[PDB]
Amino acid sequence: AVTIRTRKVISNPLLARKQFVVDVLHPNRANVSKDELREKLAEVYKAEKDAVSVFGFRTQFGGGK
Amino acid sequence: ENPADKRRRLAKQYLENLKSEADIIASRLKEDVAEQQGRVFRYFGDKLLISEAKQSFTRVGENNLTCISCFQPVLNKYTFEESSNGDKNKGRLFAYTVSKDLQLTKYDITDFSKRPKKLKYAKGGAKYIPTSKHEYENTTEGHYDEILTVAASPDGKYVVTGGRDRKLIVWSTESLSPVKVIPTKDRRGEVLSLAFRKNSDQLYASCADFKIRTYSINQFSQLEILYGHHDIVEDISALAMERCVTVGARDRTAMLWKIPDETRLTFRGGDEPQKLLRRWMLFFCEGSIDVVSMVDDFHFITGSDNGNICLWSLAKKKPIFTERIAHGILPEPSFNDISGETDEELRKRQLQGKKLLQPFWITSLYAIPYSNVFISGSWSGSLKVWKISDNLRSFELLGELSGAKGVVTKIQVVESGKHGKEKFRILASIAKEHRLGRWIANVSGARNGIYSAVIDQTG
Amino acid sequence: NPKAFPLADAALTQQILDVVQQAANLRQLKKGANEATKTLNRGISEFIIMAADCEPIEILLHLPLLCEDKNVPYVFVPSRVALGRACGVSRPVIAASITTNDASAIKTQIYAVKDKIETLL
Amino acid sequence: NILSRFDPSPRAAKKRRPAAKGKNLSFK
Amino acid sequence: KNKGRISRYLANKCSMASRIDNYSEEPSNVFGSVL
Amino acid sequence: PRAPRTYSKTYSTPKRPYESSRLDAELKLAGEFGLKNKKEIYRISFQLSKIRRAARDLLTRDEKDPKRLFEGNALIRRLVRVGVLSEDKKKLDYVLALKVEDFLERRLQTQVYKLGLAKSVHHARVLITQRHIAVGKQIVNIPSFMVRLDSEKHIDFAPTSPFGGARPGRVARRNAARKAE
Ligand SMILES: [Mg+2]
Repeated sequence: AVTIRTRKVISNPLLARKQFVVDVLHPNRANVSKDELREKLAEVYKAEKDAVSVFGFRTQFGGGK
Repeated sequence: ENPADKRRRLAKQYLENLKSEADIIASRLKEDVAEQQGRVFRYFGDKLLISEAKQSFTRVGENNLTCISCFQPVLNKYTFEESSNGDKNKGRLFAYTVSKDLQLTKYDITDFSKRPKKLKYAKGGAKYIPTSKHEYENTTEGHYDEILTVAASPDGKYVVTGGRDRKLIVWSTESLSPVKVIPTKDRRGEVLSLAFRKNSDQLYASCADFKIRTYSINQFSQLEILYGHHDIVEDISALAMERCVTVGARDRTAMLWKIPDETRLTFRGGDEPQKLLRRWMLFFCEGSIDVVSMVDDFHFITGSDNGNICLWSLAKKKPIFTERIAHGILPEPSFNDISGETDEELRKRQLQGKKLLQPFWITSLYAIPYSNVFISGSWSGSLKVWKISDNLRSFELLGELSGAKGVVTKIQVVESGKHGKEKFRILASIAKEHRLGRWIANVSGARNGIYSAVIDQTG
Repeated sequence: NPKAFPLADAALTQQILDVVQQAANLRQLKKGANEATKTLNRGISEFIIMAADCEPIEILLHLPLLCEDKNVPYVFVPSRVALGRACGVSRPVIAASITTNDASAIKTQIYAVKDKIETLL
Repeated sequence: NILSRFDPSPRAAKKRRPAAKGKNLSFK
Repeated sequence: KNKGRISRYLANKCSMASRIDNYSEEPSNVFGSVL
Repeated sequence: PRAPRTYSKTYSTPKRPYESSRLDAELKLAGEFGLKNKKEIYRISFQLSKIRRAARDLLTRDEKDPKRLFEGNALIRRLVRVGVLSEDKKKLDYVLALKVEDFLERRLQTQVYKLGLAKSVHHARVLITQRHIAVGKQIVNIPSFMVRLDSEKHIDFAPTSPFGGARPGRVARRNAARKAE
């Protein structure tokens, strides 16, 4: 399974959005594509997929996160 | 007849029932969501009648009954549908027990007046030993080594067991049929305790490789491993939040895990008899913490091998209150067994006064969620009921129940009746041996069975 | 005066049982009076732990004699139920022996308890 | 045991708790 | 082979009995009986 | 242009590399701890020289001097945390008594050998470089990694390792496939 967690959430109405750090646990898996992460974040935040933008993902040394 | 209309109907019927049962309505509606606020909101310790409790001991054929887990359906305020898996099991209370005989048994405990009734069981044995000898191939349907723990899913659809064979088998409640096997994939990853997140499908498993594993039973998948304990994680407790609390035995530490935040809080006792004796002007040093139960999302209690029951707060690293030698001291060894000399006075000297005396261990410790009363267990021969102070800074001995005779390996509580008037049924698994090992000398009169006590509230 | 002597206090008993558990994990522990006796004969014992509540106490009183002849520290703990549990086995243990190893990962911890036991004797 | 003056010298805005918290979900 | 097991088993008990005799000022026979 | 990035050398060549006693000491050290070359020994000696020179300068200062208290406490805490300095020797006088072996015993290679996960220091080095060892949840592939007191009890085989519960490596499954065929 793949776990997605969000932390350090800032509501930024100056840019009309919410900003956060995304942690992905993906044991026994290379990594999670930005598209599928966008789909799941849209699901959990109850927003359209077009309103979600994810970037800057670095896999930890040793893998799995 | 839109879904919005259906909820309105059910919500309207719920209010009408609340009017019939009865300021009072507004207060009762708040209590429906008091659980979301992780505070104690069930003050019924004074209303409990321990003295008039109806005790009963049910014998079982299994040897060394190791753990018990009870399932109680709860009405969901959001959907107004009961947690029972099917219509047949509406308002049916179940208990699941596991033993070192490799048997999983389910009982019916709906009728508080009647004894537990066996329904189905599943037994393991040597047929289930894996041939591969590889950890990731330890996927056999039954158990072949001691079962140490069991937990019933809050949705009433699965019961999960684990023990010394390093597997996590999830069984169907109706038939006790295995539906998935999840190896821990470690050479020393023996499962020592299981705790479901309240009203959730998230499971926490504390293992002997010093790690905690978390699962999603609906997805049948492992999610993460938690690290930090320096010895075996013996017990684990969870509440509605994702904040499980664990104890580590000989490392003498309790850890609270904030799963979303990926942080942990470490709690340590730090008592030393010299100061305890001085402030007084028998005190035993703690060796290991064996049991833990969360009173609250912000408070929990622990029991040590020196008989200390401590109360903890998330704010403070040290205990806020301690109850030393909660269950008393073990009987002194017989002078006819201490030595082989004929002269009695010589034998008496080998007892060395009171230096060989040691306290009873707290083998079980259960706190009713978000209440002010909790129950402790040992092999003293009684279950002690304690009440926590209103400010949550202390606790006192509410009473005792002497029916149990043997090692109390696990304790559970189930309630029935209207909101105002609840009868509480205490179910404890009783063994002739400690769950983790065969160290304890045979206790006179101890039997393997299910201890039961029904308590009613009046005042 | 009593046969089981010296008996460690509560604080020292926990410190002793701490070292016993670590030595168990590192394969540096010999459990049982028979195995403890062999270590003394081979001179590979760092010190001996005994249970004072043994029934009868006499079945382990050969060990202090061997120790005092070999100048090996020894100490008594109150409980064999606790000693066996910390030894890592599922049964009570009346005697245990820490095996000598100057290349061990717990060398500093072992010598700390050994120094206190010499003070006790 | 017996053994046992004149001193010459607006508030800041109160801290607001975070409006949003972390969210978690698992799949597959 | 079953004969060897008893002989080893009896030897262990004999070792225990000799200790109760040697390290007791006035040994009894109570433990030897149960042994 | 963009600001400079700082860097430094982590070692220094000894005063007289060709002394027979020095060569024999280096032989014994590299053999006992499984070191690759003399540069690792030089690196550790360089660190220890800096530490002991700092302790010497602090000891020259008056007791209760603010600089002495502050920097000596920081140095003692660091040495105790890394495990080189014992909890019962929290003084600069014992800082001056430290030796290279105290630092070499804290290397992850030595700890992996001593905890029993490897049969020698060289097997320990091979296990570390081959991604078989984890400190807590983190795979560490650096043999010179310095283990802390708290980290000591968390050294284990990694979850991804064939020795840690994962599937066998390429060699094992290749052999199994050919045997089945
Ligand atoms: Mg790999």
